[PDB]
Amino acid sequence: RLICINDYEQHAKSVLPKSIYDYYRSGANDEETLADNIAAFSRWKLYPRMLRNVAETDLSTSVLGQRVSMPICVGATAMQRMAHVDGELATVRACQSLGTGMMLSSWATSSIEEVAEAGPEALRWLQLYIYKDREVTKKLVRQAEKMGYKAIFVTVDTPYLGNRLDDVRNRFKLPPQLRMKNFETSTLSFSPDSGLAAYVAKAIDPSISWEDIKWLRRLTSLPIVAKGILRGDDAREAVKHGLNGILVSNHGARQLDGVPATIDVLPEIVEAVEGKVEVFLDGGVRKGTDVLKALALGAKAVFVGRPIVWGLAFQGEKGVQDVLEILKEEFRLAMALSGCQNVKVIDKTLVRK
Ligand SMILES: Cc1cc2nc3c(=O)[nH]c(=O)nc-3n(C[C@H](O)[C@H](O)[C@H](O)COP(=O)(O)O)c2cc1C
Ligand SMILES: CC(C)NCc1ccc(N(C)C)cc1
Repeated sequence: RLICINDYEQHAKSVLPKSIYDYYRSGANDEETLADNIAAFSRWKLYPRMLRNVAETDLSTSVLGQRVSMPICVGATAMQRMAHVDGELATVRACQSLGTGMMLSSWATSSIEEVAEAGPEALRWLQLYIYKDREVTKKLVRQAEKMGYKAIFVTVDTPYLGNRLDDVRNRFKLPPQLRMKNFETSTLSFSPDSGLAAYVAKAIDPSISWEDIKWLRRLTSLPIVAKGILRGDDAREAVKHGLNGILVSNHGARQLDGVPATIDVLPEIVEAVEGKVEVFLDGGVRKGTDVLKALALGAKAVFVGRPIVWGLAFQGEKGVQDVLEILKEEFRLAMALSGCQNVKVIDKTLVRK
């Protein structure tokens, strides 16, 4: 049956209710950047070296000082219990099995504590939204620290929600038995136009600024990664504020439509930070060769969003494990066929635009 990431999406479309599949699939507006996140990878061509001895390929690397089995990590995707009853618990168990890390959404259908209990040995990070209520925001950070999470990925591209047309058409909301489990009140738990757009407008602070990054940097000694940066000047500002990484992201093409593909902006950002912090990528990673191209252009690791959700939709924990194993094996093969024994030898001469 399912032997590549595209097969998992096709299966997910066949089993999920329309409103759920559309929520997960959609980009903003006419979905120009959604298509380009994928198309852009195809424009970057590979220039493989032959005869390098690839009998012993080592995929391991490190993200913010923590070892991982491969440069392929799970990105934050909200509300995973819509895809499968075990949701984020399934995801974290699969990450533990694989030896990779999970970035947990602030809008998860499982709590910070529940996910740490299901994956005590898993490498786990918190994706943070800055809520108008700074006490809510502080509580999330404190829980993450108490529960053994190793970094904060602060989302900086979402002062408001992007306009995802199908969610407005479907009047997207959570199924009746589910909530955003990090919150106590009806409104902040998203108790069931787009419901989610209205939730953001009520809960999330559109005023946030670099001053808020200064606040967050004072709040926690955890490593902090700015997630959603697309400009070199903003990446330099993040470094100036004492942040510890940049996740080059257009939010899965769900925020501002018509921004570049992340693989296309990656080189400018890598150049801008001058080696001072790790740079990561997400957006459009579906194949081992996508991972290889991102590393050749300077990314330390990539994050996957939608493929994880499609794994859940097929078979819960087993489906997420399968998706991650597919990506791992495609990446090993790509490294081998390119002449790369390890991630340290994946260099810029492997790619040209
Ligand atoms: C269904 C879905 C839900 C998402 N939820 C969140 C979220 O809660 N927090 C966040 O910072 N980003 C969120 N994102 C953005 C993802 O972290 C990531 O940037 C994106 O999924 C990467 O692109 P990909 O799906 O092509 O792999 C979401 C993306 C999707 C598709
Ligand atoms: C690997 C596991 C997820 N089983 C499904 C499966 C996935 C990929 C492949 N290969 C040979 C391309 C074979 C089988």
